[PDB]
Amino acid sequence: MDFHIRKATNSDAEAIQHVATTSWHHTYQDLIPSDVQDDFLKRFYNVETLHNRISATPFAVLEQADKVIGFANFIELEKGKSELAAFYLLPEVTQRGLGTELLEVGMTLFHVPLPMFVNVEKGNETAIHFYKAKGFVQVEEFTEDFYGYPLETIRFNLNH
Amino acid sequence: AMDFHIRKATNSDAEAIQHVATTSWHHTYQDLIPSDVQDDFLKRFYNVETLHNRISATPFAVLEQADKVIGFANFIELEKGKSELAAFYLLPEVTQRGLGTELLEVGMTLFHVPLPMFVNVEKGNETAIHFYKAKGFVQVEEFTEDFYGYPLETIRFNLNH
Repeated sequence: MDFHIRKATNSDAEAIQHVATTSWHHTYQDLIPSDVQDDFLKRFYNVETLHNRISATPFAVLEQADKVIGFANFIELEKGKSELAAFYLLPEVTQRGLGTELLEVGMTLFHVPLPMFVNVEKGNETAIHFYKAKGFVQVEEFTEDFYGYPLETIRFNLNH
Repeated sequence: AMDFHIRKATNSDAEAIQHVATTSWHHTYQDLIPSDVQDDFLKRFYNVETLHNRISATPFAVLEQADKVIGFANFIELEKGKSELAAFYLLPEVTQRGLGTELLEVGMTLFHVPLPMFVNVEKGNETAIHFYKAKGFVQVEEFTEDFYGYPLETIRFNLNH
């Protein structure tokens, strides 16, 4: 089936909320209590906050069958460096080369500078594998206090 | 008066943030806590490596003027759509100029920080207390912190407008 990657608009807020919520509930199921996940999702992925985020910094969406199935948020950090601030696919659309397209095409659309950094929860083996497969390399590792919970995080960069 | 910027912290800012925290601590806690004890806290939470991690993982804003970081704020999540101002420091030299108001308000914008936001303040820090009350913060709790065996009378405030 054909897919398209495109710049996001404010209208995409509900779809982005859904992708993030579905992905969180699936990936964090053994890593973070549900009530904490939902608190974060309600705080950062409510529609109002998403309008502000989408307006402030570049989001790309992956769409297929007229449905947004993935999204990426790129943020410029300082001269010549950027952060992959958010990157999610629905679990149903993984392992099909689409994450690679979202990343590479999103970076083109927004002329994203390299190095680009990403924080990844150390427990998300699927995400760790993906970033390593795309050529990301570890720079730092630390434990985040996330709602009072330890979240072990690996920070990677991509520079080619 | 001069131009100033409020912006997100970067890893490079770690040394300057350490300096602001250290200068502010030594000034405001001078009659309360010995400096060697203050310095142990600063070593634990404001060493450069820990700051790199905190800057990567959590909302950190800096106030910059004449090319120097002169203040910073760190905002952390609480449950139920609440926030905490986990750190809010200005150099003693840049207080009373309207700059803390900007750091707080613009810092909140940059990171989409929701109200209510809570902050803990030492009871005898008349300057900080006046600042929070002036911005419309309201006391909601009172407690004594054990700080390396020293009592620190603390007032907890929040802002919700």
